[PDB]
Amino acid sequence: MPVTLIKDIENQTVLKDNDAVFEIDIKINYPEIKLSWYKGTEKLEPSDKFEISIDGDRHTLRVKNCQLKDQGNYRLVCGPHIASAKLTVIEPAWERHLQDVTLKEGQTCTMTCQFSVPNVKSEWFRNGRILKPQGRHKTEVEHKVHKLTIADVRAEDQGQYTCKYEDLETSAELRIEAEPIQFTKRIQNIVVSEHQSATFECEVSFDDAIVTWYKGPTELTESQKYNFRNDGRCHYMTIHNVTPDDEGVYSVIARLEPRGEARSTAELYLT
Repeated sequence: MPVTLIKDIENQTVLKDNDAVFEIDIKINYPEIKLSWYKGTEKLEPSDKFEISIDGDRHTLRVKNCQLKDQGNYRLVCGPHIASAKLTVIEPAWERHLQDVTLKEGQTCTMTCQFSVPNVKSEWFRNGRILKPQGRHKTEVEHKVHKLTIADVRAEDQGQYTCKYEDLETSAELRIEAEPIQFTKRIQNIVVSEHQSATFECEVSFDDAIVTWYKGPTELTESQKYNFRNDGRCHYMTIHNVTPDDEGVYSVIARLEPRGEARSTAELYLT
């Protein structure tokens, strides 16, 4: 037989800017027979892009600095034997991007993105500053998936989270919804005798809430008539010298950023 084939070429998948190597081991039994490499119609010749070499039965086509535009079929003819093989080139890139996530405080945050090359080393950033995997924050790479985990999220974790490989970034925002403020003890109706003082009292679920008190639609301010006291979660309004004009519906609105606000209503009566 004119030739004796031992291995043939195989498909090549390489990362962009790397070399690809197609090699065939073939014993040529008659000197006039030569192996030739082709890309489509062109017989390839040694150049800055293509290195062609021979070692005994081993013939090598090296494609230098592979680009996505180099992808396609590479083939050879060696007497009666012909063979073709495919070059695939992968550009490193973020295949699916970081997305915004919104969570309730206390939840576990999981943010993931997917790179085109598995097992690469990446760095995470919070608000532009590099993130170290400490304590509550953990970062991992699982094949192509890059994942940031933050346990027991609090409002202070809200911000920009970025994953970076070399100069390729993907980024998104983590937003945290704080537990809303509530009244743990609503104001309740009060009865006093005329000219006595009357003290409404309430309690909210968090300290240092800002309270505003009302009679009907009217905001009340500190005076000889209305005294206000706030102590941790408790809030009080005392109405001095209660007379019939002081009777009716009163309300309090408690506010604590970023936990919204809450409202409680009660009525004041004379005996």
